[PDB]
Amino acid sequence: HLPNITILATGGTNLVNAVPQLKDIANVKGEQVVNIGSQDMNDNVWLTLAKKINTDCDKTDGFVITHGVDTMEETAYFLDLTVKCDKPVVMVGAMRPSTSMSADGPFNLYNAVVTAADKASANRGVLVVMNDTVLDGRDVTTTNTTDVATFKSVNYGPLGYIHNGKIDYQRTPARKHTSDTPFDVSKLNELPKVGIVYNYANASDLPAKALVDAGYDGIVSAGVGNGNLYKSVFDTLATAAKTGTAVVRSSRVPTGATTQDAEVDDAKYGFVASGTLNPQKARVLLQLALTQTKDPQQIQQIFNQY
Amino acid sequence: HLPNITILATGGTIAGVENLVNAVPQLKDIANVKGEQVVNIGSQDMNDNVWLTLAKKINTDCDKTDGFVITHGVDTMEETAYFLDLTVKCDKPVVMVGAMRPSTSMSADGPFNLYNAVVTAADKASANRGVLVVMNDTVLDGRDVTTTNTTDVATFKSVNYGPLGYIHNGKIDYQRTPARKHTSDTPFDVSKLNELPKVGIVYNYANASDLPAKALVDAGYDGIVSAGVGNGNLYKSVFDTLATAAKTGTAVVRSSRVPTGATTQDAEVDDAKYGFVASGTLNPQKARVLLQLALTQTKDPQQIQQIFNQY
Amino acid sequence: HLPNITILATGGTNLVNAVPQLKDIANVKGEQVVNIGSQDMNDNVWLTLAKKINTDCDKTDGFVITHGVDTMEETAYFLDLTVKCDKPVVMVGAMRPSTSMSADGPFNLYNAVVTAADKASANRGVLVVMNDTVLDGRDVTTTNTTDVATFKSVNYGPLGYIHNGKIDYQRTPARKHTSDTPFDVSKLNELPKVGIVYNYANASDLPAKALVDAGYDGIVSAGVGNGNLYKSVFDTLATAAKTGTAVVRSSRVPTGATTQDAEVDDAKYGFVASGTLNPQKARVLLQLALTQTKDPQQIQQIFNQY
Amino acid sequence: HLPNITILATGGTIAGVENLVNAVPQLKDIANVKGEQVVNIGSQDMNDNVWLTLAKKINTDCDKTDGFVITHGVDTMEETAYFLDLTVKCDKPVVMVGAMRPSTSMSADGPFNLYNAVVTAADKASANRGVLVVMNDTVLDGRDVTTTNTTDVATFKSVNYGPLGYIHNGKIDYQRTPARKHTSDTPFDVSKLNELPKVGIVYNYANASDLPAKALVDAGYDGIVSAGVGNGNLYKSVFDTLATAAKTGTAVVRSSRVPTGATTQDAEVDDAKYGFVASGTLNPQKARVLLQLALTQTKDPQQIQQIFNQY
Ligand SMILES: N[C@@H](CC(=O)O)C(=O)O
Ligand SMILES: N[C@@H](CC(=O)O)C(=O)O
Ligand SMILES: N[C@@H](CC(=O)O)C(=O)O
Ligand SMILES: N[C@@H](CC(=O)O)C(=O)O
Repeated sequence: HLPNITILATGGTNLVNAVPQLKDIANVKGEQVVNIGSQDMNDNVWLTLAKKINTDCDKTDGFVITHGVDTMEETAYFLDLTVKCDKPVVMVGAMRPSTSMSADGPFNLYNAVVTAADKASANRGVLVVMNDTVLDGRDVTTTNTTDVATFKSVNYGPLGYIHNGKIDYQRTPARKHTSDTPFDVSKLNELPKVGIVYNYANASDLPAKALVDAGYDGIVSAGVGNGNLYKSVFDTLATAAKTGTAVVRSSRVPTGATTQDAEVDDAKYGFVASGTLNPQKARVLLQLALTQTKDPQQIQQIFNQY
Repeated sequence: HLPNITILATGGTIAGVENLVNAVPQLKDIANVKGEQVVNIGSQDMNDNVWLTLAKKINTDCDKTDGFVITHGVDTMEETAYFLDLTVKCDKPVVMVGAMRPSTSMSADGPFNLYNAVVTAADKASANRGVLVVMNDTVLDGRDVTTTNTTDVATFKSVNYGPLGYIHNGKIDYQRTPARKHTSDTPFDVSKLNELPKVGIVYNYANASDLPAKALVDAGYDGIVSAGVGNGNLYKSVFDTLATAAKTGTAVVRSSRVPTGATTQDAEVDDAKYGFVASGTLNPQKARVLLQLALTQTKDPQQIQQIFNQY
Repeated sequence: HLPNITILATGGTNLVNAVPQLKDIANVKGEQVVNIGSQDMNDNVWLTLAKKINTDCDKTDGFVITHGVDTMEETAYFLDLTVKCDKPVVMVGAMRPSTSMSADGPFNLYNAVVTAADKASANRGVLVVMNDTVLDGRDVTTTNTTDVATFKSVNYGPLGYIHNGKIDYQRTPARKHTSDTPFDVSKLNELPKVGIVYNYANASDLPAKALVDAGYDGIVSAGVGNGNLYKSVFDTLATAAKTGTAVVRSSRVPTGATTQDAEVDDAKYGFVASGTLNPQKARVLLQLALTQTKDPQQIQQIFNQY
Repeated sequence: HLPNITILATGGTIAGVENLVNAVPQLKDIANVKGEQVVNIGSQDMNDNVWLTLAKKINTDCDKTDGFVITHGVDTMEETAYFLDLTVKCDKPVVMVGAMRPSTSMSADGPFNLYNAVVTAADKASANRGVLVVMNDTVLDGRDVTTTNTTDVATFKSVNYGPLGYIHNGKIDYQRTPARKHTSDTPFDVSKLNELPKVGIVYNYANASDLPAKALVDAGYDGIVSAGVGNGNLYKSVFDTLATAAKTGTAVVRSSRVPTGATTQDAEVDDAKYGFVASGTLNPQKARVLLQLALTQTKDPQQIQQIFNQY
């Protein structure tokens, strides 16, 4: 009568006991995949998750991945692009310690299972479920350092709200995800090297130079305003792009697109505009574009479709 | 008698400085306006020398005028605004203004923005509130104000503590003032400075490279601001480079790439152990501003922390 | 080579001269339908618009309706439910006077035409286009009394952003609209009478009583919190609902759903929960539900599908 | 020595009053707590007599304690908070708190909310800021605070001017204080009042019925608050009834159903002609609070407007 839901854990908090109400909604199995703080999240853990989900797809009805809040939005988007399973994959975390007063973890997990168990949640991409809300893996980001309500889809809004164990879904992401992407990670053991550099007044070119000297496959710029670059940084990246380094212009600004056709001649320089992808998200999609192409023009079209 | 307001321009026109005043003839309903082109750069190219130049000029010309408007690009306006909020000693209003659409475009926001900046600079009630940013009918404090959207004319917001007042029909209802110490309540005296201490910013994300932090350490930087994940957390490699650096006297401030909320003391990072400073609600580019100035007074991490708790 | 776009005007500001750049994107024809401040918007103007759009659908490629900001979100939702034309219908207005400095009207109109001319805008329901943003008629609302950026889809987010005359659409409303609704207004000359009453501390039952004595077809409650009712008001509405008055619980609270299964036994009283529809929006959908049914249970299902 | 804090409870439990304290045993790390159940209603049933009772009690018991916490339903908390912000004369912190999830539910917000309300009430720095609402780790002022979402634990926000401070690890960094006059700076003295003037609220929308406004006028209401469209505008029929009413001495305040921003003077409505008052940033339920109190001092629309410009 109830769904089989697999909980993949990536850090701390067993739990069918800790949240006995899960037993009313699904049959939960749990697997510890890794045990890290999500500030140490890395390419290895990403590759492992995509493979496990892709491998175990026919063994369960849905997945819930328990993950730290810090880089949750990076992992969600990585999984969003590399997961080929059609069944729900829901990521979830907690803003407050397990043992703290009014800990958010218990109900978050419950709502995460609810979402993973809902047949209406399939084919919507990888999801993040926090604070009573279903959020798509592409647009979701953490907006506050301490607030329980931190997770928001700050450009295009949530897909659905959860009340009394039910979801009214009113949206679904248009950008292609999961089984509509060509990214296939099944045989990779490492990802292309992509770095992020910050722009601000009197910015040093040294961070950008250090990535170029290291032979990085790509560099994402956390630009100022609509993806602009401090002069030093621009000169160094203009050079990296003609030398075999893919360059993506994003923005430190927390909402809105870094657009083509603004102050930067992207085609003269061989640069790609990230659109609404923030820098860490642009990194994800740049690493994956680089397993398929090094051509700035092709990379730009990937940035326009996923 | 209308107040004398000086516009200091730092770039192009938003409605060069002579052209912008003729573009907004309604300004003479509200002030006697005088412009000087101080520099003419896109704010993506803003730098320490423009900051020194501006502060020294406001401080030198304070008695010559009733108020200042600074026209400035949107990209780094929040940085300049805060630098000035900590270094100007003039206690007449200093108001920063820019525009999100070009002066020539339909529904160009610069004209009315400039008008509202002048209103604000002319209001006696604007004094002693620190350095201000006026955008989209709203008066914002130089410390909290940041750009929130790549394109929206309403992008400028004080995202943690809110605006100071709203402007309707040429009048301001002020309801808030910044409690953090500013202007003539800070110890920062830039009158004799020719340069500012070197402070770079490094970003944190999954699988972050330590190369950017190492590059700043090898260049002998006086300070590094971490744009951390979540509540100011750092990826392993970045943590290790910045712990070493702080041990050899680099000042290290933990801020956050997360766009609202404080990087707090007493969370996952043991700051006192490492010699690290928590930025509070200062975002990375803003923490840079304060750390640069802190480093003109002290290299001690505990004193730098107290500076991060008072300004 | 260019779309035919019809501008229907409902108030003040010809305009192909006033915004000469329209000529680059469409061939614009203009018709003054009525000339009111939108604070005086009414059932008559609504019926007229739906009929005109429905009648003139095959004569144009898209519609733009210039309307005041005050009740724009009411008209947009009414048209959203009653328009049977498959072609874009875009509503637009201005926060600042025509003759004021940095007037928003010119570029708003331009972006409204851009949206109406985009083939990607069809089949998305009736839209509102303000401040560089494409907003669905159901969720859109005015959030600030004076801000140019006032129009937001505060529950589910915008459908698309407009940069340099192009729209990246990433969302579309799931709730049924336009030709997927049974509301057909082609032969109606009046709508059912629906009133709105406000809740607050020590609230009078007199507003609610006055609607009941008048024989209103329906009453929408702008409830407190999650759609709750001050005791006086509750008693009067509990009575209206058993007497032939349909009762919809909405909320004065500007975001979120008024849910079923919270503090109010909806089925015991014969009440309907508005969900995310604010009171003025709930009124629109209640007036239209009442042209089809007076049954609280059927009305509730209409509130769950449109 | 820990401060003495009194909890006045107005309804059910959020973690009756004796049960809530045993539910949050950590409170005795931070205060010596005493509870009184003052009433026990859902706040959807809040009313004038509870407001009179609360204010008179805080004012009577001010010397008996170091601070007050009022547990209260979320629905009308923003109303109570403002009534009290205008009538309490005690200059120790008064802090309102509630919960969005039931005490029994998973991840119940009431426990930690109550804890944070006590922290706030015990902080010496909380005094002289007016009446406060503490929800979701945030200290909000009683004038601006409103509920923004039907269900979200983070619903409480000061939507125009922002919060006063944020609470982390039991400490508050205060950065703002309300400039509008409150508490012992208002003239409103409710010590001898047995009731409050009658003020109803009418809603505006397309094709709005005038019946609700007529019903209030026929009942002899002392005041009516319009929940206008846009910048406080009124539908024709509603305008006409309320113009007539103001002409016969009903006070009429224009507010707005729009959830942020001021209902301004000098927009489309000629207030001085009609004898109408602009609410400013007061939302309709909040404008009711101030108008009720204004009507204890004056029935003159110009004096009522000045009251709407100062409090
Ligand atoms: N820094 C922690 C925060 C959390 O547990 O959510 C982590 O990301 O693992
Ligand atoms: N990038 C430009 C944008 C503007 O004009 O505001 C600048 O910051 O100078
Ligand atoms: N009150 C005016 C505002 C505007 O022109 O947008 C109207 O709705 O017609
Ligand atoms: N309607 C309830 C909700 C709550 O417990 O806050 C009340 O206002 O009392």
